[PDB]
Amino acid sequence: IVGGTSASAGDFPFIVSISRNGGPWCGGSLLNANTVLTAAHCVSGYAQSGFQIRAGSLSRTSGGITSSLSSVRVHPSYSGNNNDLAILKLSTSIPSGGNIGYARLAASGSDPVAGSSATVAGWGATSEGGSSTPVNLLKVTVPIVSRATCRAQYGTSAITNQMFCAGVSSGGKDSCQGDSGGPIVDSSNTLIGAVSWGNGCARPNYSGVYASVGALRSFIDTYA
Repeated sequence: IVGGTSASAGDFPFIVSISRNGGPWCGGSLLNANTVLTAAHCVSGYAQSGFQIRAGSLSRTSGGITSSLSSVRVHPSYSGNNNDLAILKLSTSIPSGGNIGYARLAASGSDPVAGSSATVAGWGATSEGGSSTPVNLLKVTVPIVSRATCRAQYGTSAITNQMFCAGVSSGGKDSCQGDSGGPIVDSSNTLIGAVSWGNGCARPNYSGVYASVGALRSFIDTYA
């Protein structure tokens, strides 16, 4: 997260950190005791044994409850940047309570409205290009950017109806490498997306692009 602030205990109770080969990799959202939602690009094409999830901690290295993966399912139309969600099943179930909870999902057919406030969180780099990643969770609030404006930035075909955008036109606030797969919520604290892609991080005139839960909700419900 670029331009963020420290998360407090009990913020994002459903967030998980996802390590790969023992090192930082991405974020995700705990949907229920044995299921995590993340970005497809975080898991597609990699050995599932490399991954570990941690829930219930501000730290990505220590604390909370961990699990390995039992299975990985990517959206059946996932390709590159499009339809960038995956369902992970956990080898060890994680109960709610304390600083762990489960996400509430945006409805099928919903689409975040331009200009509304969203909050994104993760353990990714704090500088575009940074050499170390924070141990403790960061968060930042950014407005939704209309799909039309985002298409003017990236190209018409590049932004699909299963993506939405968020950021500030002058830059300075965004998700960044290592935040992929982690949550973006709306002003009701409903999970409306996962960190997906963008041109750099926090650049002027290049919004962050998020996989839309509302658009992909049928897939989520099938497998959650």
